[PDB]
Amino acid sequence: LYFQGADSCIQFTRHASDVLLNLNRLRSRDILTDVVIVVSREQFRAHKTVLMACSGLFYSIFTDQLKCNLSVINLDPEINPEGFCILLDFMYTSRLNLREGNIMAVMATAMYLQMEHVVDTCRKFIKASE
Ligand SMILES: CN(c1ncccc1CNc1nc(Nc2ccc3c(c2)CC(=O)N3)ncc1C(F)(F)F)S(C)(=O)=O
Repeated sequence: LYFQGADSCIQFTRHASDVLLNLNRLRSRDILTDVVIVVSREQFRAHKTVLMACSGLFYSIFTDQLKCNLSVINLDPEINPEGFCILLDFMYTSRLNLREGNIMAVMATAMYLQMEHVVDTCRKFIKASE
């Protein structure tokens, strides 16, 4: 379905989420993935443009004339790979699987990746649990 947008243009309600769904299916099938992110010896295939769109850190890396060419990117090996995996899934789905047992790792990872809305959200949820 569609609706008359605030700019009087036709707007498709599911388009942005459908695009993201299709990009995640591409990732799942390893279609047009152009970077491997390595975290504590675990490898995650992804699309640079998606990473840049969601993360200040990846935005800086991939707009850098030298680093934009890299097909492998290593992160700090103290980063929790599950924390990364949760955030990568968030980038591709809008869904953040936050839990008692993962929230600290997720927040630390989001801080490192410069995903500020996620960091804020983790903070609010930590403060609620005080
Ligand atoms: C429309 N669908 C398809 N038709 C033909 C081929 C593939 C698909 C679905 N899969 C994908 N589809 C796309 N893009 C895409 C494609 C076909 C159209 C559209 C988008 C809009 C459209 O009207 N046809 N991108 C990635 C994938 C995926 F999952 F493989 F990684 S469907 C669900 O099977 O009815």
